[PDB]
Amino acid sequence: DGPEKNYERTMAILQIEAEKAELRLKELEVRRLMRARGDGPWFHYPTIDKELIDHSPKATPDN
Amino acid sequence: PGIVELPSLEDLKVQEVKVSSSVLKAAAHHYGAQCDKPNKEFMLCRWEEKDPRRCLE
Repeated sequence: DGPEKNYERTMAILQIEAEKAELRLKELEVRRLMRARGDGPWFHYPTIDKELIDHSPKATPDN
Repeated sequence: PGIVELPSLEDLKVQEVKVSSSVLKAAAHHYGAQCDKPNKEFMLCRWEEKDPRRCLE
């Protein structure tokens, strides 16, 4: 292979590995904030579904 | 965390119906027919307000 092909092939390799590296660090930071604050799709632990509540008038009036 | 409002004793003072349950049961069928309006108004208020203090009148 010529030096240019190897040279520019290396730039292509470096670009991909640097884009993967930046995303790996961002993912760790995003996971740090999602887990600590609970305001994202991840670490979304379930709470009771309010569709289970019955709102029909009850036998007594205070409820 | 905040005191609970209560009506005054004079606010709760009314002329009660002092007849026994057998008297009520004997008159219940006619009583439901003749007094349905204020009765249903009061029941509608209780199930809406969910508050005995908001239905005294």
